[PDB]
Amino acid sequence: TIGIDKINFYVPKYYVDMAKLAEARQVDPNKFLIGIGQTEMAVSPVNQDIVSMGANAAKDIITDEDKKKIGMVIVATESAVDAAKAAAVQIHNLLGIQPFARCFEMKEACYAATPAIQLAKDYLATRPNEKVLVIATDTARYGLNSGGEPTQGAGAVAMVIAHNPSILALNEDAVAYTEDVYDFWRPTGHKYPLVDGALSKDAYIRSFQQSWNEYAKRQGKSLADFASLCFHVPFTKMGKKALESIIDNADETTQERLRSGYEDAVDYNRYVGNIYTGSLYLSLISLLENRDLQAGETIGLFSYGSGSVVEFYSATLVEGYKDHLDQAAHKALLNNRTEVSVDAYETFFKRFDDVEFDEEQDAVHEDRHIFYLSNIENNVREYHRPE
Amino acid sequence: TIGIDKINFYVPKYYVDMAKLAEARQVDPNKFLIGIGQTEMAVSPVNQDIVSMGANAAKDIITDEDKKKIGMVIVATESAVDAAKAAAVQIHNLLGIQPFARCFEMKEACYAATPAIQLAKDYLATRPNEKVLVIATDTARYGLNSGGEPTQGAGAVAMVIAHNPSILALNEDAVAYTEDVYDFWRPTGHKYPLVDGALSKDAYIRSFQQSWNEYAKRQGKSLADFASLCFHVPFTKMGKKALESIIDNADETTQERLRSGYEDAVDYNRYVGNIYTGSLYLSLISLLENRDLQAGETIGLFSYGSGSVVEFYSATLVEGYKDHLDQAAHKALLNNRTEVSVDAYETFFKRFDDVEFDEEQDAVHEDRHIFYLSNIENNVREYHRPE
Repeated sequence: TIGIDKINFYVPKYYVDMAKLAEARQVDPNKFLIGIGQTEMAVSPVNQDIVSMGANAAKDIITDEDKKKIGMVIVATESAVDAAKAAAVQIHNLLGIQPFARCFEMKEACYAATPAIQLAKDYLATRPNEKVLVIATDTARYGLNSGGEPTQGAGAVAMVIAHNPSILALNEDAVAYTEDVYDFWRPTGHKYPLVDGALSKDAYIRSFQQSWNEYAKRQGKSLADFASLCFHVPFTKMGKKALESIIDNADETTQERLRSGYEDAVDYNRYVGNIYTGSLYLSLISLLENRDLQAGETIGLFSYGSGSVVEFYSATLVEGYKDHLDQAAHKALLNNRTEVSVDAYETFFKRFDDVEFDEEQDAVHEDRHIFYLSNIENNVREYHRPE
Repeated sequence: TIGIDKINFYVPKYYVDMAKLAEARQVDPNKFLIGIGQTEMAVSPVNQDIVSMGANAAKDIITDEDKKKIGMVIVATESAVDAAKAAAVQIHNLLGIQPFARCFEMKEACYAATPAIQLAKDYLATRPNEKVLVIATDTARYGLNSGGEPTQGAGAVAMVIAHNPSILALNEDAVAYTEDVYDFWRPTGHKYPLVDGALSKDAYIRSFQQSWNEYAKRQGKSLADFASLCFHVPFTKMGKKALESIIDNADETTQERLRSGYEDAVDYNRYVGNIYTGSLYLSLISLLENRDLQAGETIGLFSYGSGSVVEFYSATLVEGYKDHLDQAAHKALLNNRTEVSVDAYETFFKRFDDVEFDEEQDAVHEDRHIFYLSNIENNVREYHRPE
């Protein structure tokens, strides 16, 4: 078997409360809390960029020995800080990985961590002693007072792909589906995404439906066969509408199980927001930690990228997997964050746009044990490393 | 075997003469013609973007039957037009490829077409009836009166990766080498690359040397074993300096052969300029068409990406390969271009920056049989398709 051997996430140390954001935007708090289904939104300090976030998600899941065996570092992002230099190169340096490795980004909106792990697996077939590090890292930023605002988030998810994986074996059943649609895109020079509200829902659900339909056909499998699904969601309510559409012709037992699974899967996302390439994989952690799925049960996963590309594939739980998760650390990561007022959130937002350093607002003296963006000099980003 | 089954390139229909550019920049023409070693620079009309260029390079090498079998379309570029939507999605649509395919970009400066074909090959190992389309597409644009100006170029190279390849079998010997260096990069919001002239030469040659050294060690092979090399070059003189550094301890027979090979390899590049991810692969076409290498001989290839990542690998020529090249069409492609004055070049340059349409300057009535960018409306690029 080849698959996910280790998995971790990082989110920044601040969040804004969604009920307070609603109050400031002069709408009912329930519009955000229930209508959109988001409770806390991640808030990015300037000292957390996609590079430091990725490094932080990965640093806890690789040993010194792993660093000798990692043959590729692949970063999935649609929030790149460079048009040429892959963030994977910077992270590879920060992490002290052995030098004979490919480092590059994959890009296709929120889909790109999927080809990264799937091709990482194909790469490993003939290389028994190697591993691959895949990092999804992104900042979903729509703009103050924009339609997309309440869905914003930031974070990174790191996965180690290896032989004899300790968590999930990836099965030989991935199928992708591409349709050229303009639901969401971000041309050069655009700070924030362009969004066609008339297409958002339909494009996302249609990709799920078409990917699933073809999967089911190729595999002779049905929704009933999966212990749970785990799929990309831009916000929990939209994911709920996708789920209900997909399962709408299924039996009651299946429907109830998959609904239960979904609530476990989207729990962490509820307190973070959309992290684009990492959203699916954050949900996967949430699912694996909140639900008590058994060894040998199979999860059905759906990955989406705006524009659009979808992929359905499955992964089977490996005996002992619970021993390789860190529910306690993940709960602490989320719980140890600091709530920031709406006015502070807006200031942080404007500063991020401009990469305006402020060691006091970002409270960098608290960050001695993590990677962070410490400065830019001569157009080169500089990083503080854990002491 | 798995490898390059078909390969083609596209460059825009205009060029500026390098001797005239030198005259306008008030330097000796020989400074460009010999010092840099470039003769004609590709000139981009607004109606050729990375999408239409990629589509044009690919359209001639895929049949209707191929369109049913292509399971991934991968675009390598550091000249993306979108921060989220992969150009691969647009090209997949233009080309009418079957919908159950992954479409995404890979990004790591001028290196990215290499992981694309190499991972395309790993992807194919268990999928006997599939093919992969890889497209390198880029515009190397440094700015009017900039240091990098004389090295500019634009074009795309398409490759079909398949089982039983008709041209080159990729061997099981790729090794990459990553070092975090600031030779060349392009942060968000920067129109043109940042270049550290003190590092350009050294970073490029060191990556070649370190990648080659490790390859030689892993494989127990030497420069003497290769019929020719084929490597990324930013301009022919810099590639010549890299070659001489790499071969400087080799025997006379090897040295003479590899020097001869290099002149064949860089011939097309001399009349185009740097096309970033496609430069190596344009040289490969030039090499395969200009030199009379025999079936069973092996080429040693080196791919470079600024920032930096290098990769050395080999590929072996397949019997009958000459039957799958189109020297005549490629010579016509280059020869049928129109020379444009330095003043016209500058106007084209400024228009490209602004995507300023002009059907008269771009002479679009001549372009009935190619893809081209015809307009942008509501932030969506629109394309004319061959009639």
